[PDB]
Amino acid sequence: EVFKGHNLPRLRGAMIGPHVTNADLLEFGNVWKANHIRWQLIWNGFPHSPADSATLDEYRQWLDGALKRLEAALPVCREAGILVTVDLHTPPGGRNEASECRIFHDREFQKAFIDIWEDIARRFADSDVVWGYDLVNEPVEGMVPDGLMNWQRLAEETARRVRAIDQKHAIIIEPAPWGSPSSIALLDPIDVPGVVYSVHMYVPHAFTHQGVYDNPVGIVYPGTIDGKWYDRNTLRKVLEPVRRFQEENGVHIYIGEFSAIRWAPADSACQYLKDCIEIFEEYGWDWAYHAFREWDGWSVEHGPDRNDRNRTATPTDRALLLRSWYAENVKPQFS
Repeated sequence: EVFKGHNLPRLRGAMIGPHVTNADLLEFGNVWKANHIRWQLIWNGFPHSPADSATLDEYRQWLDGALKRLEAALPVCREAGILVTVDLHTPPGGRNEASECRIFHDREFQKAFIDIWEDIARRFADSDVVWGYDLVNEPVEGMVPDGLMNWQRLAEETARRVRAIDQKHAIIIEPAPWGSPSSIALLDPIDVPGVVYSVHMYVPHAFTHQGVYDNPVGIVYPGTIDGKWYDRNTLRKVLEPVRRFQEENGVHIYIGEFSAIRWAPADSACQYLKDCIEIFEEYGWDWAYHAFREWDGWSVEHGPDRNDRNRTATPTDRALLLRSWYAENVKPQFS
């Protein structure tokens, strides 16, 4: 009775990078047994991008090329037995210095967001490979000027417009700010059919992003982190608002991203991923691991040493964990 927008027991897969090859996709679906990818429409980087200073014309040209490749990859995903999340990872206008989206600050970019989503929905309305439309990656509002919509309202309006065009696909809404688990309590369920809610799981940052940016390394999990005990029970507490939202509203949950950096000490990253997945599975949440063949920091084909960028000779524990879960997947059946 709860809307998922697919007829499988569960979607389990990964984020891919924008330069993913057809061979990569076929391997991931047919050999790794993933039944799902999140396709990031990303302009170089996140949270900072050339989009941040690009004109709307420049942005639309970039996005046109990104969509062209997505469109060409869908037949490959069909052959690989993969359903696709279309993620607008870099929205029109990009973000200011504080990583706040211009779609909340500028009338032109706010209007463009809606217009662009109408075009994407029109393009993919009939696709049986597309599962859902993740309207914007990790929205961050900052101050919203009088006369512009905040995320609650913009998500509602954009979802209405997409649903007018597309009678089949899930509309995937992440809470603001940051698509964080804690942010889901700030979102009211939107009054549009066929909506799925999504968060990203990287809590605690000090652990999952150790040795990224200027975060120190050597942070063990389980263990004391940010002065607090972290284990599977702590992760359950982090995700409790999401579980509450799911149960109280009778809605489906999708984890669009989760990870731990590969060079976390010992088996820390593997245990974090295991604990995350176990919780997601208990609650019946679909999920995408971040990421398959993207930045090697998040790669399960790369090893424990931050200074070694080479693939490992033999499977990592993280790769074996993911494949043990993908082995439970049912493949989509296409006409």
